Amino acid sequence: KPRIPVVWIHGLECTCCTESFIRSAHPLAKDVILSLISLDYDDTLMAAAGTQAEEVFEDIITQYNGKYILAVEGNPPLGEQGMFCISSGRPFIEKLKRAAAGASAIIAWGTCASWGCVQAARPNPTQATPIDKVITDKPIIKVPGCPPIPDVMSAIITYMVTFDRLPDVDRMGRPLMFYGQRIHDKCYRRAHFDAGEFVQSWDDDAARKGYCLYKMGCKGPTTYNACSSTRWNDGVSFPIQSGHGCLGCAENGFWDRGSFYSR
Amino acid sequence: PRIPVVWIHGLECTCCTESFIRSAHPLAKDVILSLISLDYDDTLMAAAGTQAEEVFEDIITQYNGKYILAVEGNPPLGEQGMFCISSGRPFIEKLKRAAAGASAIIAWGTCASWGCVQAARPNPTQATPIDKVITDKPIIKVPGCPPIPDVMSAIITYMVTFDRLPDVDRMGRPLMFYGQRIHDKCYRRAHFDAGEFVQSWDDDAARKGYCLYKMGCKGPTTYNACSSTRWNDGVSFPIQSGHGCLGCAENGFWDRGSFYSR
Amino acid sequence: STQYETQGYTINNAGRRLVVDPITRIEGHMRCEVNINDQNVITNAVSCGTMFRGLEIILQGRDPRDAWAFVERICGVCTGVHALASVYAIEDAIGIKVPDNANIIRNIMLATLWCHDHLVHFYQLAGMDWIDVLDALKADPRKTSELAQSLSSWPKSSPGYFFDVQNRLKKFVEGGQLGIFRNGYWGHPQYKLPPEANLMGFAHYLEALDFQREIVKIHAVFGGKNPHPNWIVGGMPCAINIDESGAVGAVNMERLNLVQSIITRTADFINNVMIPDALAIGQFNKPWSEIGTGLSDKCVLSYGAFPDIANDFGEKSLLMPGGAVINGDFNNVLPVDLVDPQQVQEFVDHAWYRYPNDQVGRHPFDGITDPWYNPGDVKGSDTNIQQLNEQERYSWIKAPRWRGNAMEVGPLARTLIAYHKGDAATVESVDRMMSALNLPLSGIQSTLGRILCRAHEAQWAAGKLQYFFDKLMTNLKNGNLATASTEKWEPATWPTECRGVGFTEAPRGALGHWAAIRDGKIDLYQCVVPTTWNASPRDPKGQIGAYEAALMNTKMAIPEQPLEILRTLHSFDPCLACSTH
Amino acid sequence: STQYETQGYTINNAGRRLVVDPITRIEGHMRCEVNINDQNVITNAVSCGTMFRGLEIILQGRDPRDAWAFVERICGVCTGVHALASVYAIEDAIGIKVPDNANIIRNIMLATLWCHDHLVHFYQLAGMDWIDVLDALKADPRKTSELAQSLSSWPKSSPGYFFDVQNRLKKFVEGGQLGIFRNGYWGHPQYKLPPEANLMGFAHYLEALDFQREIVKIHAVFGGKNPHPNWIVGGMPCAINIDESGAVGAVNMERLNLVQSIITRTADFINNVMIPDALAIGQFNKPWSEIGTGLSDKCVLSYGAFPDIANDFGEKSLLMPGGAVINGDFNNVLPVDLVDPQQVQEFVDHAWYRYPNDQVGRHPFDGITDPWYNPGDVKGSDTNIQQLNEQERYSWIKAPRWRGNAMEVGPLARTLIAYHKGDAATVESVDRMMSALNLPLSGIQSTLGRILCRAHEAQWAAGKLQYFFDKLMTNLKNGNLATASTEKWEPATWPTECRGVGFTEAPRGALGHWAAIRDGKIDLYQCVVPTTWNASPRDPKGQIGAYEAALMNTKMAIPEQPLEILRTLHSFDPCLACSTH
Ligand code: SF4
Ligand code: SF4
Ligand code: SF3
Ligand code: SF3
Ligand code: F3S
Ligand code: F3S
Ligand SMILES: [Cl-]
Ligand SMILES: [Cl-]
Ligand SMILES: [Mg+2]
Ligand SMILES: [Mg+2]
Repeated sequence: KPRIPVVWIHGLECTCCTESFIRSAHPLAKDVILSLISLDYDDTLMAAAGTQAEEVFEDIITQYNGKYILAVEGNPPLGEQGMFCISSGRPFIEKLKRAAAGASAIIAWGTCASWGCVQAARPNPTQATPIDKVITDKPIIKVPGCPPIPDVMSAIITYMVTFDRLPDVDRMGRPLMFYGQRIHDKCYRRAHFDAGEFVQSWDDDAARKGYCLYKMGCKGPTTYNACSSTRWNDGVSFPIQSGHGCLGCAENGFWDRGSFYSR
Repeated sequence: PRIPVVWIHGLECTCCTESFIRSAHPLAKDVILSLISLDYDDTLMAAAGTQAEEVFEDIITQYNGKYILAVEGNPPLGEQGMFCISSGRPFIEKLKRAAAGASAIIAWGTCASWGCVQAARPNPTQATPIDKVITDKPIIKVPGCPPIPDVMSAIITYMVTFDRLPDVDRMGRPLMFYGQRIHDKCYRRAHFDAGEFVQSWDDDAARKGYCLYKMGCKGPTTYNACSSTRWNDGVSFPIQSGHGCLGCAENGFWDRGSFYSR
Repeated sequence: STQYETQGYTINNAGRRLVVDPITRIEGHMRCEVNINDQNVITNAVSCGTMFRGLEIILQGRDPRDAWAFVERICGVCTGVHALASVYAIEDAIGIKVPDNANIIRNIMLATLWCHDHLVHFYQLAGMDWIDVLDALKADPRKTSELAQSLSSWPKSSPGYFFDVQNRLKKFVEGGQLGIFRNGYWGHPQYKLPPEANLMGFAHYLEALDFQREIVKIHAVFGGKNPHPNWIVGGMPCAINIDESGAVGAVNMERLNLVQSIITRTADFINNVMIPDALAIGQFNKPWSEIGTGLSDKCVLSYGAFPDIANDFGEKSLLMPGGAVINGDFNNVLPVDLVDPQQVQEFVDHAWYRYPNDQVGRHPFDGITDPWYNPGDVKGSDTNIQQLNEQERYSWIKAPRWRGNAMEVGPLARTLIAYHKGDAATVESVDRMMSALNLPLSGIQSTLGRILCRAHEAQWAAGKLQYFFDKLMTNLKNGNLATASTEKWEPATWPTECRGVGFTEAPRGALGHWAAIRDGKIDLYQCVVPTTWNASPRDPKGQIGAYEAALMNTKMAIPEQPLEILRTLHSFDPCLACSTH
Repeated sequence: STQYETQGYTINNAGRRLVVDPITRIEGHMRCEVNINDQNVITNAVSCGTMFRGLEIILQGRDPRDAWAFVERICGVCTGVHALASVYAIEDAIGIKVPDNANIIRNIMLATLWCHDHLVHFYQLAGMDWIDVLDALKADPRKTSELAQSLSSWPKSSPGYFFDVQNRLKKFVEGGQLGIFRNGYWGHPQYKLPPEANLMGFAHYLEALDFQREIVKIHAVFGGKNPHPNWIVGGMPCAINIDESGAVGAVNMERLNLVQSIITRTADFINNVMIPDALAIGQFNKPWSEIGTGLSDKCVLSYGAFPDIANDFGEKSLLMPGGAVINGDFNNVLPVDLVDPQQVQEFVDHAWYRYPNDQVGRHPFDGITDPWYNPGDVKGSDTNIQQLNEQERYSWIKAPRWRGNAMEVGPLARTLIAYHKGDAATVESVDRMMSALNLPLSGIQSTLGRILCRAHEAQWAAGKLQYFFDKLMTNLKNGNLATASTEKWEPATWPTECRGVGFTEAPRGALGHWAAIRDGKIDLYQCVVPTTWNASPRDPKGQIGAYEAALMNTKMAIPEQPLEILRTLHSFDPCLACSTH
């Protein structure tokens, strides 16, 4: 049984979403790559470089035109004619558009591809722009977070393969399954919020008992993600559980909503 | 040398021993091989019958005053104690002999701590918790039916590493894991606060993870670590999988009315 | 002393009496007594359950919806199976049908339990009867690696690994703190593995102790926790949401992924570690294919389990066959009906209970649990038993019989029933197994055979786990998400008076709960559990149960060291808390 | 064409020009061009960072307490190291001292990152330059097992395992969907492993891809998540409570038990899989001990890392030594000072940035990040680079120099510095390693050497992880629980104007953040990152950086298949997002 072809491209990014993907505990990234999909192009992991990598790219998007999923990590910069991000000597945006033209659907991994993320924070030196402002004629699934949760990434992939359909999305294009509710709506410290039991300074007695981080700047009340339920790294923790407020990292523009430590 | 531990079993279902072997960190293997000397344990030991009685006697004599005694289950006072018979005598005689030599006693589970299911009405056997029989030794109560595997192992590692008993509340439960209620750290609390409740099984509320209070959840009166530490290497806990807390770490939880009434 | 004949045995209590109390490496409390003749052959065997809690009494007056939680605490080893029997019984009483996904998930819970329980029994409970742990210290690590590699594709077979395991054991015993190995039977002449096989087995003991914790993550996903997961009358409480807002609050794709990853790992361990180890024990201990037969060549019983058609407990639905064989007639697998008062009955003439007439058996719908500790004329006193009196009351276990026959239940029993009903998978698996050992099919009817069948069933169950998961996913792909039926949740909807039977095949055998509901409350709740069958005391005819029969005629090399008694008893995987409840 | 001399090289851009764009199996975006002579030997090498984001610009005007979170997103591969440098820089500016447990935990975070990052680089990034994956399909599984068992005690070495791995690969490739193996260099004459070694390596590639996910569980415990864990100015947010009510809300004994279990597994994997594999790559590729030396015999730089005395960044505290060697004089390790304006400076005469005077180098406290895309004539157009013009501006990477010298940073640099300072563990480890390969000490100064040192460091870090954990537990046993200092958390407590330097050794080399705070906000934030050093373009003297130097003089077998270029560049573990920030 042929595996679904996936082309994974990288714009301006820090590679955290690729790193998150390989952290997947179930299915293991190994098993995704060997058994679930055909990861046919991926700068971070592929053997071929340079002209050989260009040949793979061109062959896959031609042979599987209309039939591959395009995964995009990072974003294109509009500044300097696009030459803030160069691939094969030309603007990354050209490779994005060419890849997007042949895709059946596009997964925008991370807050970078979804919204802009850190490079788009004020004053956005490069005019970094999210994928959906450039590609306007394809289904785009936004999977935001900096990075998204590893097992969320793999669960979205498995859903698409198993059910042969895209996940249903909210009005922003985020999968309902993992972005339908706020962090604060499933936070295990909510009892403390409800009771006015707050950490007021780091490592105070409240902090040592797991009191709410709202007065420390937690953005859980405005942030949609699965961190408080599905959690991180095979359920080991999430930001709040280890004592830091949510930064709001799955939400558009989160770097520019004031200090992480103001409420 | 590793700290000697004598683990005895009264009336029980062996859920606490099973829980212990589920430990993810440290692995029960490593606890047994490297952290303690598990010197008597009916469930796992090679020796049976007279050979098992010799181990029991040798260990409690040679290490008198120096072993930890773990107790799972409880003694029945009915029928002169012969609802639970070991080496042809009442179990309670073995409990008392073991307790007399122990440096400290760990009462694993709601059985040993409080009575659990056999003590529920009408308590046919007159099952009685350890602390009502042994009155002159430190008893650390580790309740739950059973307690959480990594709680059990964390208590053991604390005792070995820090060379001291955990600090306890007024009921003898370790503050570290029993200091707060389930409901004080429950991830569905937002829904409780909002009046967002499951009203019947598999309704739309249940499918979105709403609060189980109206389905009988006893989280608000139950002290344990299930909603934070969680179960089976953090995989789940009762509420996360859609069932209200039964209250299983609390004295008398079987006899507080239906599990499905508020 | 007396002597009488029953079931082809001569029961003779002359001769030296041996007592094994406590029996260890079992769940709960058991005492066993035997008489041996001058040739150190067992001529009498006495099985005694030494504990009782009274769940059947405790359950009176409870809400039927709560019953599963109470009876789940019958046992923590076979955890979940009493909950399953309970919900089946209450649903049968009230007239509730659950949705297909709830049934599939229940089947997953039971298959998961079979895998876990069988695995742990094989290594942690029975294993040390076959593997001489101390002899592992004499092995050559390379020859151990060669042995392992000849038996299996399992990766973990390097000489360095076996040397590391061996050094870990050496360090463990070096201080003289032998722990669970202290005062064992090591060196007994019945230990027949070579040192390399002992080191392989001991390594596997450790791997299994570690790995077993992973299997029950499946229980944690659908049931919240293990031990003692949660269930409901009407289905399961683990609501499913794959593609809607709030899936983070339910069984979603990530939770299902976790389940699939465990299932694959579980199958792999069972198939490449437990299976070849069971075969290896077989290869080095073939004489035990003729020891401990007991009732397994005469009378065997299965109720059947794993209904594949939701709410249909008939023959076409059950994936694990039911049926009864008596008189050694394996050509006539007889149908079992748990409502028929002439079929299952319990006797208490040799048990610590009262009946109005103790010479007759009571079907569980007429069951009585009125405890009466009355050991009569023991050698010793009623609080200091030197010798039980098997001519009178001698156990907390009731004596079940089927149409008056004493039956063996459990993996060997099921395997025989399925084999002889013509279940193709079972025939194939048994045939291939006995062929690899160069033993006739009759070699399964033995203590060795009980062990081989337990490994076979672990492999069977791991395969069924994948089958059930695939069915659940197929329903989800079709938009069929339902996990509970709640139209009869409220007591006002129930019949004023009704009764029901819930049955299944627990790891140790045929399990039944019989419940009567009246005016919204439990009016009667009687359990007959698999170790109640196997560990049964005698009946008014003097007929012996499965353990006592299997122990009959057994040679002991060293009377003071009951290795042969432990081997046979452990082969049935005794659950004494279950037996007495 | 032109030719000039620098650092012992002849830089000559006559001859055929080869372009490799994109460089894959790196983080981020890189282009490399070379010229080769008629003997297919590289005579010119050109390193180009093809991305920029501008974090130094974005950081202006931010709250200094927030800075760590921004700069952490410089890179997701070396995740955490920028956060560590930031909190160090901010604490140095303000005058904050953290509690001992915070320092210990920080050191745990960094050691965990070194373990994880070095492991993934070895297999997933560099490994396929050395292992011919397709040739694994020709291997004999028994001979593979034999090889593995000769090299290591690692358990997973059975012939069946290797056959199963091989069969998985066969089935993967059979339908033509080669995925990440498509259009690789397989069969190139520089692949020198025998088929058995290629199957062993590939199996390990898979085992490492799996195992790596477990190492970062340590970051999840202390830092909430990985990638991109959380930190605070003043310590760490992961408050500790061992023995008081509410330990369920904090780092407690169970959470520490989790960390210990990960540490043990991480050491075992590194020591028994990665280490023997690195040695085996060495044994089969000894000629690469003389290829890619570059600057490693001339100029190497370490800032030092892992302060063991909290808040003391001096020589007696740093567990990983700092120092600089220039002119090949390894007898005089020189002290580094990151405040000295004559030491670290960055040039942009060959980079896409504006300075008022591009012939001078700027220390980071006088740093300027004013992007200027100006490639001049590139044989195409501004949006179509056919050939960079290395006589003018050719990169988004600034050119750092130390006292005007071009330096190499990273594992090989640090190893050389520590060796030549007389660190005993380092001397012993390097001597034993080169002895086992029958190579002189100089063999480390090479592309092969970079890989060997990276493995060595992973082993070093795994050992330091335990050491740090034990130090944490010792404080906890003594009742010292503190994890944060908050005396200067509030901006009203800060100097109106102050500046600070935060430095460490990231997996790829020497990392520094220079920050200036004015009126409660970041006034300047400049980063010089290890790949900025290594991937550096040229300076006003035409001096070449570490990558360009290492590529010089290298023979290519097949010009169109740049395997030799990839091998050397990958040996430095290029992080282009880091380099450009
Ligand atoms: S910690 Fe954050 S998400 Fe949790 S209750 Fe408090 S504010 Fe809400
Ligand atoms: S589910 Fe139970 S414990 Fe959780 S918020 Fe509701 S009532 Fe409280
Ligand atoms: Fe870090 S790529 Fe994996 S979203 Fe925030 S940086 Fe972007
Ligand atoms: Fe763990 S033995 Fe199981 S019943 Fe409730 S604690 Fe008791
Ligand atoms: S910072 Fe991000 S990782 Fe989750 S808890 Fe908040 S959305
Ligand atoms: S039933 Fe028990 S296991 Fe925990 S969630 Fe409630 S205390
Ligand atoms: Cl954004
Ligand atoms: Cl109780
Ligand atoms: Mg009964
Ligand atoms: Mg910079």
